Amino acid sequence: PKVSEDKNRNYAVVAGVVAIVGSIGWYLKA
Amino acid sequence: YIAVPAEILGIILPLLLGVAFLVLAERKVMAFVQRRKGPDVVGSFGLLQPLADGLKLILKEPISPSSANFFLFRMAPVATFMLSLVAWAVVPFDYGMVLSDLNIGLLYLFAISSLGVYGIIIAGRSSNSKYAFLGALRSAAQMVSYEVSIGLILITVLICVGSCNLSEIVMAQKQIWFGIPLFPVLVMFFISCLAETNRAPFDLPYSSMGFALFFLGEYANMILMSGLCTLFFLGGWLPILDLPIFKKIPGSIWFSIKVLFFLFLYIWVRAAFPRYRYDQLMGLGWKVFLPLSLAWVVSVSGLLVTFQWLP
Amino acid sequence: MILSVLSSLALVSGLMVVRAKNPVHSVLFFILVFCDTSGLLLLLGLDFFAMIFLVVYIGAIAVLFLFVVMMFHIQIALDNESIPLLPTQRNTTSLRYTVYAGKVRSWTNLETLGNLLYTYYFVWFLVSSLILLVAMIGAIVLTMHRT
Amino acid sequence: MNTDITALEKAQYPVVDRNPAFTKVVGNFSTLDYLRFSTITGISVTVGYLSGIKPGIKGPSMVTGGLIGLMGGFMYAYQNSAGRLMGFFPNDGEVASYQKR
Amino acid sequence: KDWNTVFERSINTLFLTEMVRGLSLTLKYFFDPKVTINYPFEKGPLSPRFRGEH
Amino acid sequence: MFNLFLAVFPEIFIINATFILLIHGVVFSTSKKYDYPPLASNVGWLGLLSVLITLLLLAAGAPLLTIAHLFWNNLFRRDNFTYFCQIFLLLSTAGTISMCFDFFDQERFDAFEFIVLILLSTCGMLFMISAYDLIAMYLAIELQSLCFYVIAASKRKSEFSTEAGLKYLILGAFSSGILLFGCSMIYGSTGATHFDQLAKILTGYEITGARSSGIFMGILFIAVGFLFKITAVPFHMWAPDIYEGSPTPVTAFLSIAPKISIFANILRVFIYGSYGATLQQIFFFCSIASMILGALAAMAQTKVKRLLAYSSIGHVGYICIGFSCGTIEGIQSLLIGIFIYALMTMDAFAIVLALRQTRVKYIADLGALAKTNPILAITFSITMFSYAGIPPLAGFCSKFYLFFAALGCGAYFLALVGVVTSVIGCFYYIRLVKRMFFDTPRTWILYEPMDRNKSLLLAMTSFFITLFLLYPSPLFSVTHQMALSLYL
Amino acid sequence: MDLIKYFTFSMIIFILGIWGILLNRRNILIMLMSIELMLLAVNLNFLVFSVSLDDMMGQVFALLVLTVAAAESAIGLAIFVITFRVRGTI
Amino acid sequence: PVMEKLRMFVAQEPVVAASCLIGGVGLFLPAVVRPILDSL
Amino acid sequence: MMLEFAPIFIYLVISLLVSLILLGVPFLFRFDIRFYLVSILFLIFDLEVTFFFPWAVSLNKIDLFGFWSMMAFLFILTIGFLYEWKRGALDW
Amino acid sequence: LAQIHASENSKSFEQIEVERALRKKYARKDEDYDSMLGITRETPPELILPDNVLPGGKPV
Ligand SMILES: CCCCC/C=C/C/C=C\C/C=C/C/C=C/CCCC(=O)O[C@H](COC(=O)CCCCCCCCCCCCCCCCC)COP(=O)(O)O[C@H]1[C@H](O)[C@H](O)[C@@H](O)[C@H](O)[C@H]1O
Ligand SMILES: CCCCCCCCCCCCCCCCCC(=O)O[C@@H](COC(=O)CCCCCCCCCCCCCCC)COP(=O)(O)OCC[N+](C)(C)C
Ligand SMILES: CCCCCCCCCCCCCCCCCCCC(=O)O[C@H](COC(=O)CCCCCCCCCCCCCC)COP(=O)(O)OCCN
Repeated sequence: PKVSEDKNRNYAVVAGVVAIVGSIGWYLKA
Repeated sequence: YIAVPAEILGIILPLLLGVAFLVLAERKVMAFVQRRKGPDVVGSFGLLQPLADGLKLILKEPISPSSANFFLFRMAPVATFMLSLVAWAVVPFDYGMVLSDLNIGLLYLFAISSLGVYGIIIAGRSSNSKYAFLGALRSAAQMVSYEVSIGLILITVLICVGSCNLSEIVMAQKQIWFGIPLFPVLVMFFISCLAETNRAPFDLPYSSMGFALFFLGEYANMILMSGLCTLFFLGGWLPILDLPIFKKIPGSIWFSIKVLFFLFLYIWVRAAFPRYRYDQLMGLGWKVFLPLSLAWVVSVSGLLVTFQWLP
Repeated sequence: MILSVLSSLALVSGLMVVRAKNPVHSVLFFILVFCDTSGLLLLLGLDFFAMIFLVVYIGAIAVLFLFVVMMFHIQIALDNESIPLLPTQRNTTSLRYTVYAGKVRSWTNLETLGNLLYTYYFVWFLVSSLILLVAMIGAIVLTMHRT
Repeated sequence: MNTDITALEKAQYPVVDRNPAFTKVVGNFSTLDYLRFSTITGISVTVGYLSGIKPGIKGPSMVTGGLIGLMGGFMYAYQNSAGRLMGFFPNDGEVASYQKR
Repeated sequence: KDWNTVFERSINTLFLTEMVRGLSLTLKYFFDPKVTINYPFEKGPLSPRFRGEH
Repeated sequence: MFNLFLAVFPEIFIINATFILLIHGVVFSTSKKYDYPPLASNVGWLGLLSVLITLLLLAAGAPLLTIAHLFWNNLFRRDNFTYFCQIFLLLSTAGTISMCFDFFDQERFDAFEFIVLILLSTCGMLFMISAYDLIAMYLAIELQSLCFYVIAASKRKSEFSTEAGLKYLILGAFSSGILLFGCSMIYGSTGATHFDQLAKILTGYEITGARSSGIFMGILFIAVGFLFKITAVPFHMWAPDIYEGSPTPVTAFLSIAPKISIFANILRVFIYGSYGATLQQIFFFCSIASMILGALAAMAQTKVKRLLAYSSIGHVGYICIGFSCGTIEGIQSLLIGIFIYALMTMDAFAIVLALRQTRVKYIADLGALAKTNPILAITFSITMFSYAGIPPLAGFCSKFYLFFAALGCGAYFLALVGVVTSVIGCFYYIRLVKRMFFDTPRTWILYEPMDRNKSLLLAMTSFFITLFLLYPSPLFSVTHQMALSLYL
Repeated sequence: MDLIKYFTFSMIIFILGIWGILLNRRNILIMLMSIELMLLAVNLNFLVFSVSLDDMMGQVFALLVLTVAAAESAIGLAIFVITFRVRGTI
Repeated sequence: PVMEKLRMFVAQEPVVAASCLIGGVGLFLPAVVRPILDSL
Repeated sequence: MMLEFAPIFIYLVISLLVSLILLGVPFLFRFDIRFYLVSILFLIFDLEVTFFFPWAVSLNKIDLFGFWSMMAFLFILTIGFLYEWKRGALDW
Repeated sequence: LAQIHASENSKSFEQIEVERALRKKYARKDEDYDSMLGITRETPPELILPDNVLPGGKPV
């Protein structure tokens, strides 16, 4: 059972991770 | 300058005679379509029937239904007669055969058509019958909903001309008639004129001269819309596109011939198809013609602008 | 002459509008007011604006007011800026200078308006569009009862 | 139609290519511009997903928020890049790249 | 279904192709002999068994 | 060509976001798969996100607001005053949207068009502040007026909402007609509608030789219409009724957002319309009457919303004190008062909406609030004292600096009226504080806990109100910068 | 003199609209017809001034005020219709 | 997908699809074709 | 330029006279809300067609800017019309 | 009265979550918006008690 099934929820997780990483880079690169 | 009333009489009286003979022509063409003959006993070929009808409705000793204000009821047919005839002052029949050559003629026609809603509304309320009132309200809503599409089609035509002068719209079709490129626009305009006049599948519906004036106004509207259909798309008075040897025929004859063709289309369409329902009239007129008219405006304007083919 | 009567009838119609017992008669005189105003505009040479007044005022708003009144209840109810010129035109009419340079290519009131309505002042055009959209949206939300 | 790109307040940084084209501004995007673009898009997508759970539409709200964030982030990045090219923002790298051109 | 079928039935919806087929029939009946009779002059056919005036 | 539109990205973004939200709501509200979801909170959250993103677009692009100024000259003028006014307006709109979230759930207001109309009104006000012409000013005024007319009568089944909507409609249309007649008489006398032209043509002839009747009457009519818009007496014909009958989340927005933009218009009219200090007298009388009537009318109020409406009228008069004295310090006092009043009003309306979940209508209803919720009572008392103007709080700074501006111009009569009105105001503001803490009602009303958005809004605004005096420098600096930029 | 007559006519229309607003406080339809009379008078002033000064800034604004007047009519009649349903009277 | 949702929309909404198509053509000509001809 | 409306006015007068003559010829011897929505839509689209009137005639002077301004105007009203559509205001 | 308690105390985890979601969804109502949309939201049978335990047997 090592698979997350909800495709929509997975995309939300990816978007949240991308938002956090981009915010960290924005606060660092500028 | 005292000859202007002569011109107005010469454009008004033959219009009434043509309306009467148009009623006769409808009752004859439907009879021929359905494998019979129309009125034939009265005249040599029934040509005297409208005169007999007129003398009948004149000589009826009728009573006035004074169970109302008696003013709005009596003037509503007069108002719709006003509006039906006043639109003929700008329609040109040949090069210089127009009573009033406005430079805003297309917009004046749009205004006159939009102001025709009041007569039926006033007649509907003035009659104490609530059911006639509701029917008049429905007819007014239908006329409004299709006048919108008529205006949009007018925009489609006006884009290619660049002027609101009716006599210049015809001269703009010297190369080719606008009915050839914009054939779907022509079909939509004809159908909208069918729905505007409360006629054809779009025709959901007191005594003596009030009903006579309403009847005459409706048939004058039919003639005027046939004239507009041949005026914007069929080249008006311009001859046939090819074979220029028959040029001895006056231009006023070609306009008449095309108007008669469109009147035959009115009679044909009403004879050949059943009636629509009100819940389908509004749905059709708001969901099939408004989007299509808007899309055609957009397409024509975009194509003319792109290749710099504008007037 | 034509101005005086076409203004007097409009004043009487407006007075009857603001002092009408039956609202249907008020709507009718309301229509007559704009019927006279269209002629007054025609006297100014603004042919387009008079026609639009016929189309908009007594073609859409007046019809809407008539719909509301009818089907619903029909219930009961000078010397400072521009000093005027005195009538001395026997010699003034002869003193009319006409410049043909402005007549060789003359624009109609319609194309004169459309020359700058859509290019040099297009933001106001879009703001009016937004106002129309607001009216469209607000008509439904206030008055809508399906099934 | 006659147009003028001059601004009331003069640019306080070196100006290169005073009236840049859309393609040239888009091709001037830096790492920071992509970072802020992605940050705005991801924030909008997350907000759309979280807000649409109660009505029951996660995917549709996700896509609507994604469109809003995409448009907003792209216009923000375009604004920054155009300002850098036009001299209204510190164009430390733009002048370095375009001096050797 | 097929794209060809969708295109074919969408064209017929828009081009009114099932109403032209009725207009053609009505027009073809327009140019045809009539079957009406001049009652005062010619009468309709009857039978020797006809039951009329006593 | 595309770079000429760098000056309108904040408006383009908000317009397109409103369109996308409208499409999303209309498509998914009338859906069968999701069983007609009530997606008002979804649209509200996405609209708040759109407001924040256009705030980021507008604030970051500060050097680019003057771009293509010649091309946009006839349409709008963007400068430092417009920049800060628009940022403040967006912040207020975001705060109102944040407050109105709990209204959509507990009361079950499922209409998503509320947020769309709020966003469209926001667009109208953005175009209003940067408007630099009579035409654009009137168009933006009408846009926001209709957006408010529609949402004032949102509660269709409510008796008060429909009547309030009708009254607001009639009053606003009459005021717009008066304003338009004034604009027409100005145009017919000077031949110009742009503010630059209308300032150049009026700055010379300061009624030195004769009084131009047309210009004077047009200026007076515009002033009268604007005074109707802000509801300064005797032009408050139906303002308390409109405030009471309107929905509370709606009433919160009309009490803050329209005033900022209308005051921006009045300032950009004073930059040219100072025709022999004619408006200074009108605003003098209006401010005196507004202070007096608000003070004398809010004492005879037993309902919370009518008292808030009369407080708004009184604070409008206090702000118009700054209009009466035409000076850089006067305008600075005016803007500081606007900012502080907007923040206090947002605080008070968030508190009211917190108690609105339990149907609060009278002041006596909030009687035992100091026992059931002993921190909400403290916050409400802080807001009331800030309204009163007690020195330690932030509401005292605005009244102080307004009185200073009034005394600078030499209008000693304004100072006495302001002092007496302040005494009366503090009396009926501490009257409310008496009810919460000192009275012991026989029957208590228990209110349900508030939500997170309003909780943080209350916390931030209450920390601002109490601790503003310690660090007030940035507000004074930005206000002085704004006041000077009105001319240079 | 013609500008004086046009301005006097428009001013009288404006005054009649204001009177209808004030006098007919009981009725609602008249309180919308009066607003429309006011807007009509203002549009007439703008058009007359544009013709008198030979300037196109009055015609553009009259055309733009047409939209505002029509939208106000629509919203007003919708509000009146919903108002009658609730309280059952005018 | 796209080739199925588009088919379903076109089949049950022929007039809307046709209007959208002709409007899209009329917007595509002055957006993609006019600049191309501007080079020539 | 505007001399061509006097024939129309005399035409109106004579049409009135002939209508009165025709009238004198025989003398010698609940509420539905959709009716409001249709009127609202008509008002909006009548204003739209009114705005088309200057654009179509002056489409030769303006070029690729007035066209796109009209296109944005149409896009806004088309979003409004789509809202009218899905909300069921176009049904009966 | 024992029957409703027995039917409530024996539910599974999956049924409890569904009933909680339904109870939250129908806790508050908005008749005006439903009338605007032409729909009529009705309480699901899982949130309806038998009429024989009501104070007087209320059918509506
Ligand atoms: C002891 C020393 C350390 C001590 C410090 C430890 C630190 C631990 C490391 C990271 C902490 C991360 C904090 C970030 C937290 C963010 C808030 C959590 C957001 C969240 O609900 O999750 C996802 C949502 O998805 C996103 O829409 C947005 C979610 C995107 C963000 C999730 C990505 C998390 C990955 C973090 C990287 C992990 C890398 C490894 C970390 C472990 C180290 C080995 C689950 O959705 P869902 O539909 O099933 O359910 C949610 C949820 O139940 C509630 O929000 C609502 O009640 C419900 O309506 C629904 O929204
Ligand atoms: C391009 C210009 C703008 C065009 C639109 C303008 C008008 C705005 C209209 C916005 C409202 C409509 C938005 C599209 C609605 C359709 C959403 C969609 O396509 O996704 C679907 C399905 O499609 C998907 O596969 C999910 C797509 C969402 C994830 C996509 C990644 C996030 C993209 C956001 C950022 C990019 C912007 C969008 C792409 C341009 C929804 O998923 P569900 O039906 O809930 O999943 C079914 C399973 N279950 C029922 C159990 C829940
Ligand atoms: C020389 C003279 C020639 C003749 C001139 C006169 C022409 C008319 C002659 C008579 C024609 C028949 C008239 C019948 C009258 C009633 C017909 C109305 C029926 C109708 O409205 O059809 C609708 C759809 O079809 C429609 O939409 C119909 C309008 C379609 C217009 C054509 C648009 C085609 C666009 C193609 C563009 C391609 C070229 C440019 C690239 C409803 O039908 P429904 O029930 O299915 O409801 C659609 C739901 N979805």
